[PDB]
Amino acid sequence: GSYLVTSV
Amino acid sequence: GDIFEVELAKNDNSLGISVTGGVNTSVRHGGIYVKAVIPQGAAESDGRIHKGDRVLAVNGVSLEGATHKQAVETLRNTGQVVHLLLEKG
Repeated sequence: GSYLVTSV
Repeated sequence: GDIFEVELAKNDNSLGISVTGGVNTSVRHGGIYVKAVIPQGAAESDGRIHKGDRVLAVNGVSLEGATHKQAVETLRNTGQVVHLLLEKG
């Protein structure tokens, strides 16, 4: 449904 | 399924990838996953890291059971040559 994407 | 290791030299504080997941997210079954590889990340890994790879470990730190914040903190708090253990998507 909803998810977080994090650049590293 | 295949397990493989990559070595990525960080520039501008960056591995050049982005990640999703964590034991408390809805992504797959709680693991940490490579979502994108930008050209800097492709260069650092000589083409060996790919969207959909699961990140099992960062240097000596296993990511088993990690929350999203734990995985991001672990990925961020290292430098120079970073070792990642990966599983093919």
